[PDB]
Amino acid sequence: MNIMLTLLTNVTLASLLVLIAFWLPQLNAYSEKTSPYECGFDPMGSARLPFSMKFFLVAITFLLFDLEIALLLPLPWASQTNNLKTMLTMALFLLILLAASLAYEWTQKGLEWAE
Amino acid sequence: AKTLLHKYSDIPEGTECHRKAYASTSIGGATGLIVSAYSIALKPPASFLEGVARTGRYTFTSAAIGAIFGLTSCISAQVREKPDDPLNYFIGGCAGGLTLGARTRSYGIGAAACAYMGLTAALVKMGQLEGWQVFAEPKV
Amino acid sequence: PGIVELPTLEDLKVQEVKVSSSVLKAAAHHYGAQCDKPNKEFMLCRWEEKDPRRCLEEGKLVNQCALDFFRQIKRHCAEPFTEYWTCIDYSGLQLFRHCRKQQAKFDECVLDKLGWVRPDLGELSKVTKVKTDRPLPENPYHSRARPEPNPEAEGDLKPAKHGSRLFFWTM
Amino acid sequence: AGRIASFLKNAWAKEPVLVASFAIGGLAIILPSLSPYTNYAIRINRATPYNYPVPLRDDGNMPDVPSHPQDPQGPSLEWLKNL
Amino acid sequence: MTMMSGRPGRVPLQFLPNEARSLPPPKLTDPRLVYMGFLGYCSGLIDNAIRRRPVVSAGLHRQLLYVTSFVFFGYYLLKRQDYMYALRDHDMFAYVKSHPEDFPEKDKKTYGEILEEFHPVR
Amino acid sequence: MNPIIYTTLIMTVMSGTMLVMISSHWLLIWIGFEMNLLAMIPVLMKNFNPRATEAATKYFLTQATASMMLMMAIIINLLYSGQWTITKMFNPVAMTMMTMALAMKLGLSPFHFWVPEVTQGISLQAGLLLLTWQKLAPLSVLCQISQSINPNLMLTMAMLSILIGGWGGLNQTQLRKIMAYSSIAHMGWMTAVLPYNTTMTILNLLIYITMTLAMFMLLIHSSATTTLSLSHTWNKMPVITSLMMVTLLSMGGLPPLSGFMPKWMIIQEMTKNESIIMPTLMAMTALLNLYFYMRLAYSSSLTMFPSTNNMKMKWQFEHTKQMKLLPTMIVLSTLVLPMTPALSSLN
Amino acid sequence: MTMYIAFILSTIFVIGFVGFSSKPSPIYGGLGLIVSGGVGCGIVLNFGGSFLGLMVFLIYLGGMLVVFGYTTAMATEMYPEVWVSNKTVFGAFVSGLMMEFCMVYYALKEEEVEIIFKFNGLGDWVIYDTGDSGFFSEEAMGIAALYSYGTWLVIVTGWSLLIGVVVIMEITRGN
Amino acid sequence: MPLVYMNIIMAFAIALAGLLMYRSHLMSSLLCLEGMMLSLFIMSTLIILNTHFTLANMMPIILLVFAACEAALGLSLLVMVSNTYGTDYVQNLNLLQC
Amino acid sequence: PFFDVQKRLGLDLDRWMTIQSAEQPHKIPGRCHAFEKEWIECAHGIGGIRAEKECKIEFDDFVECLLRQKTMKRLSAIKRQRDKLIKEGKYTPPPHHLGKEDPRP
Ligand SMILES: CCCCCCCCCCCCCCCCCC(=O)OC[C@H](COP(=O)([O-])OCC(O)COP(=O)([O-])OC[C@@H](COC(=O)CCCCCCCCCCCCCCCCC)OC(=O)CCCCCCCCCCCCCCCCC)OC(=O)CCCCCCCCCCCCCCCCC
Ligand SMILES: CCCCCCCCCCCCCCCCCC(=O)OC[C@H](COP(=O)([O-])OCC(O)COP(=O)([O-])OC[C@@H](COC(=O)CCCCCCCCCCCCCCCCC)OC(=O)CCCCCCCCCCCCCCCCC)OC(=O)CCCCCCCCCCCCCCCCC
Ligand SMILES: CCCCCCCCCCCCCCCCC[C@@H](O)O[C@H](CO[C@H](O)CCCCCCCCCCCCCCC)COP(=O)(O)OCC[N+](C)(C)C
Ligand SMILES: CCCCCCCC/C=C\CCCCCCCC(=O)O[C@H](COC(=O)CCCCCCC/C=C/CCCCCCCC)COP(=O)(O)OCCN
Repeated sequence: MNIMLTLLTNVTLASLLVLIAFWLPQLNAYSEKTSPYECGFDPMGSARLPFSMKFFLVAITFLLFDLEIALLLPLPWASQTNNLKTMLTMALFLLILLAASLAYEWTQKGLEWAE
Repeated sequence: AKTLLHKYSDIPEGTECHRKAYASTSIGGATGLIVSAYSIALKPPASFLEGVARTGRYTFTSAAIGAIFGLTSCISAQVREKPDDPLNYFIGGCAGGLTLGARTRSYGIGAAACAYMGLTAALVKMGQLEGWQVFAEPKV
Repeated sequence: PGIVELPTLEDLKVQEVKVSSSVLKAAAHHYGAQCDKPNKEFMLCRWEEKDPRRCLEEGKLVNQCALDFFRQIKRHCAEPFTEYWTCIDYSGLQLFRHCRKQQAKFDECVLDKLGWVRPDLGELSKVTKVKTDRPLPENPYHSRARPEPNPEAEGDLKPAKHGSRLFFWTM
Repeated sequence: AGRIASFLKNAWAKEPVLVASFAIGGLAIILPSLSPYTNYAIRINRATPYNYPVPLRDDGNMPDVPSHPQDPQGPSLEWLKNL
Repeated sequence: MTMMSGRPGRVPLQFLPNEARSLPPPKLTDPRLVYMGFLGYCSGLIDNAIRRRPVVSAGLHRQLLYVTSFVFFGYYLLKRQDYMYALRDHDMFAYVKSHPEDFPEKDKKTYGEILEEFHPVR
Repeated sequence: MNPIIYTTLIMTVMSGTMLVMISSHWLLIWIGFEMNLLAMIPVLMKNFNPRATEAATKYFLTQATASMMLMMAIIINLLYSGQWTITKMFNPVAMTMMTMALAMKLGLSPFHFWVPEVTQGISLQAGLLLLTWQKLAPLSVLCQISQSINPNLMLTMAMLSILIGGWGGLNQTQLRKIMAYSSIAHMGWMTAVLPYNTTMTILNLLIYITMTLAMFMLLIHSSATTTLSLSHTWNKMPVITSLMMVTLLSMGGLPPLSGFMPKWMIIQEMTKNESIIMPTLMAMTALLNLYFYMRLAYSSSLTMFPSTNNMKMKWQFEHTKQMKLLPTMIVLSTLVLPMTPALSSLN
Repeated sequence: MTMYIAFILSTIFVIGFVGFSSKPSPIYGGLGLIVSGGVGCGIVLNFGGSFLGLMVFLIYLGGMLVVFGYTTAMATEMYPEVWVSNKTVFGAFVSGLMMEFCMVYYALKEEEVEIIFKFNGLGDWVIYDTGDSGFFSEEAMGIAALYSYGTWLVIVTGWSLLIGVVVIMEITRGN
Repeated sequence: MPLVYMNIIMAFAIALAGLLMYRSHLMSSLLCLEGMMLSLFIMSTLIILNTHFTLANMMPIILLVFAACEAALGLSLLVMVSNTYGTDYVQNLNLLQC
Repeated sequence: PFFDVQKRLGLDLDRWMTIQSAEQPHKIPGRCHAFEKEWIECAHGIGGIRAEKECKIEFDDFVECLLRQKTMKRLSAIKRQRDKLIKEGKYTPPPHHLGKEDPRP
């Protein structure tokens, strides 16, 4: 209930700053002024055209390595168990396969960006 | 639902022909709506109103078939004083087949539907009389 | 399905222990040393009966033992104890460690006036034995009768008469 | 013996990060099985009383169960204070 | 839909319980074993024909191994099948015995006292 | 694809199926399906081309939808009983959702659309795998929860599968689509008997897998994927076309061939449960499968189609690779009817 | 009854689902799914699931960042669609909104079996348990048990993650 | 049942419907698949917390793991489709028929 | 279909997680532990067909603990009657139900 009040206060302050920024100063908007910036000149194509991603394979791999973090975050609590040999074996096993998947993609040129 | 089939079959055979005709028309309309849904899904009708027209065509044909069948069979049963007789269902099914043929405007479709629909309806009546099971329970 | 029986509000009355959690925490070790017997009786009752309605008298004995303990403390040295639990109470986590001088004074006080020895590390968490006159409850789950099993397999295995008997096969 | 020597030499010269990583990983894997304190950690975890110790009904045949916490029977945490 | 999977005291993956040994094993000239050997022989011949080798002559060690493998597996298949039929009959008889009120013995009539309907053929 | 990677992926597919088959917990069964699909997508694209990409994409979409539905059914079942064990479903709605999810995984009608397209889009080896090994897991799950399932929905989907398999197979000239429609009809047969006797389901599955393995291996041996390309095999390998002719008749279900045994066993079991009508429909409809098998046998073995001049060069070369189990598969696909009472060992 | 906070949160959850299911531009679909993930974090937090809520929020933030990159890379069109730039997207959005409205009305003013079963409402607080014990979080204990009880689960998930890396490398190879 | 449970099941139904009815982009369907997973996570978590099944607190994490694998798998296929056609449209993949 | 490798080898690959009454960490119990214990012990070894009829009482109690449908119905009935009798002024709520109780420890 305190965190909800905090979030509400912060969003309200930011929104009021935007409101002031838009309603206090004088506004003189014309087409030349509101046009897209490309350093002196008119853009050739649209900025909504497909923009190639050369690290597309590291982006997919990030999705799988980010879930390794969800499996490793309970580790401070897992350390409190009685069968520490099973916990340590399992935790070590998990990080070893994470290192092996990194070694696989590295040696197969999966970390190099497309050319 | 099969609650529609019960609202059809809860009415006795040669009694209240208007109610039985209404029930059979409802069954036919449901069937035609399902048919038109699958038809629109698998072969798009190129515009909204043409899909509406195809739906109306299919549903009206199916409901007309159901109406004619139920009306004819109930009336034939009550006039002949012969309930529990597959001939009434045969007459109704053949009338429904003639309805479908007049709808598609095809003499061959008319005759073929007369025959096959009548035989199917007579078989359904025989199964109701004898206790035949389509989806039998696992008895053993 | 049957009416639930509840004690009347009269049988639920007791002389309450109306001291706060800091006082309880400051006294906890000696309180567990001194009032062990009725507390253990009550917990054994509670965990064998699985019904709070069956252990009210043990709970009232628990209350009276706590009140006698605190009356002894009040009668022999309230001031060292008050110092100690005020120190404990200042802390937002109520940590024993930030109050060792006050705890030492309170401990010397009870050791000299009453002969109370603070339990050592690991003793209050022992599983102990309790001698009781309360009969061991027979069906604390109020179980029904279990259904009878299926009879069993028995006898010698003889080859099936006339083999498999599939349509035309003779074996 | 001399193949792996020059191999680790070239690795330390070209990829010291991977060398240190494999050393630290291998140590983390093998050292816990040679330690006399791993059992101490298991025992420390077992000595932490998270839930209430439910007492046992005395039947006159329990010579090794205490009847009061300060009685001498039961487990001892003395080894822990001196640790 | 699963009649014998849940039977009591059944080991998960035996293929041949110990109780099966109270049953007579199939003879080695059992016609079903001979048919399994014939299946192995046909497999050997088709093997020769596919690899464009002489059909009846090419690999005699190979054909012998085909026949032997088929006979070997078929022996144990027959043992398990006969054992399962013995289980079925055992259970059926025990169930009939323990539920006599479901399988009553009614007095049977001679045909002299049963009135049968006559239908002339004409 | 590196051979070691291909072996690892085949082993992961098989281990996912085995996880589905050995598990007692619904979550582990779901994990088995997930692992199977994960390893199976690359096997479809092993030979890269746009058609293989499209086939793998349609496959992934269908199977992942089925997976979500399966998980939702498990969660509803847990909500109405704190149970994770796979026995009999507690909630009727959860059972409907589960049945539809497994039908989508199997490709039963009306969820049959994916099977012909994906089968046509991949190679003959991947098609072999897709149509034999990919059926074990959902069928085993269905066998476990058989008492719980509603007969009306199951039998509806099974009869639809038989009808649609026959009708769709009638129109094909590509051999992979013929095999796919054959598979759809066979699945209909397997699932029609499931609420009555799971042993008949297992027997049907074993015989179907044997015949399908034989057919796919014969199609690989004579590297043909169309009807006209298979019409040449007589002028290079006549034994292959004769064996294919007999295997085709066994698939049709004609006696005294093995293919007739599953149909015969299923009809008999159904009659015991007072169900005369469903079986009469099923057999009369399998007549369609027999028709297009007979058409393929006409074009491939019983008559001789014209050939090409370059076939003379092929006359001079033996097959580089030989299939070890092809001979055994043909014999088990054709000559096993006298061994029918051995089905008791399956229960 | 009390403040019906979780009811408002679950309604906003459904609204975000309608937002991204209407199938508009992916930039706005990912926005809708982020909003849904955040309010689902809140829903779970209100029941005692702090770790699980925060975890699903973190995971979906990472996933939607990857999806934004892929949308600019392969999902772009000269005029990306919003919920009001298209009759089809707007119609799906409105139909989902008032379908949720009809479900909620029919459920809270009388007691109907929609599809599975029925419900009267009362607010979520009624089904709580009033349990009084512990120096720990039971959620944290059950999740930590993955390393002592759930050895088999750890094995199968680690294998699947390694195989997933190998698989994406195989799929995106080309040739 | 509780109002909250009804809302989560509705979210699953809406996402399932979204997946089923395709538009032009594949990425939108992939998003719908993710949405279904999100609703399954929430539903299972609510059921598990409510009944205090302690050991089942780990299954939503496993659910997320597999969901990530599925998401990764989906994006790979999209990369290959886009490389073939220069567009992630569903209509392009019509080479194979029934 | 189901090859019980666990039972043959005595492994416990996933049986530790199938039910709510089975060995939780720190002995934390399930909310419906006793009801489930009872339903499991009532139906053990008698097979699925007999268990559904002969253990329906235990299972109905278990489901009531799980979903609490009858409890919410009874509470709703009581509160509706309270609302109705209060609107007409026939019934007056006690002080300890309006916020003026004498709280006890
Ligand atoms: C737990 C499991 C439960 C799961 C299920 C739960 C689902 C709940 C969630 C629903 C909430 C909404 C969520 C958002 C979904 C996303 C929608 C989307 O993305 O659309 C993409 C999709 C394609 O996007 P696009 O490519 O960008 O647009 C291209 C143009 O649309 C097309 O280009 P075009 O103009 O060139 O094409 C011509 C035009 C032509 O369109 C047409 O031809 C349709 C015209 C037929 C009118 C129907 C006749 C009216 C009377 C029937 C009433 C029945 C009772 C009457 C009784 C007797 C009457 C006296 O369009 C089409 O051909 C496409 C066909 C689409 C038709 C709608 C699909 C529904 C199934 C097909 C049935 C067809 C109607 C047969 C009747 C069936 C029974 C009603 O958009 C659409 O196709 C329609 C707009 C979507 C808005 C409405 C969707 C809501 C319906 C969902 C299911 C309804 C509830 C299910 C059961 C409820 C009971 C529990
Ligand atoms: C196993 C051993 C051997 C057995 C196997 C061999 C025998 C079996 C099959 C042999 C042939 C039977 C096949 C039936 C005919 C199929 C029709 C057809 O193909 O349509 C496609 C064909 C394609 O046409 P389309 O492309 O759509 O349009 C262009 C048309 O050509 C343009 O046409 P249009 O514009 O020039 O005129 C068409 C129009 C007008 O047609 C005309 O222009 C000329 C008039 C022809 C009608 C004749 C009526 C006057 C004479 C009838 C005499 C009484 C009947 C016998 C009773 C004897 C009493 C002792 O047609 C009508 O609307 C006729 C209205 C109703 C009259 C006929 C219906 C009554 C049915 C009979 C019930 C009998 C119950 C049993 C009695 C119990 C005592 C034994 O349609 C036709 O062209 C044929 C039109 C004539 C059909 C009616 C004649 C049928 C004669 C009796 C049939 C009943 C036998 C089956 C028994 C099973 C019933 C459950
Ligand atoms: C076309 C003919 C079909 C050919 C089939 C393939 C034959 C070769 C396969 C290799 C044979 C070895 C398989 C079994 C060896 C040991 C494993 C054994 O322990 O399995 C037992 C089971 O034994 C096997 O199931 C028997 C396999 C025998 C298959 C052949 C029967 C074919 C039917 C009639 C056609 C005649 C075929 C002729 C042979 C070539 C486990 O019992 P259980 O775990 O409790 O049951 C699991 C299934 N449940 C629970 C659902 C019931
Ligand atoms: C048993 C321990 C396991 C657990 C610890 C490890 C956990 C995490 C560490 C491993 C992460 C994955 C490593 C992936 C290896 C990639 C190898 C590679 O291909 O990179 C080489 C670089 O590395 C190599 O040279 C290949 C392997 C050479 C040896 C690397 C270390 C091997 C082990 C060395 C130490 C042995 C053990 C420690 C003993 C210490 C001495 C007491 C190429 O570099 P590029 O980036 O492509 O350069 C581009 C511009 N030219």
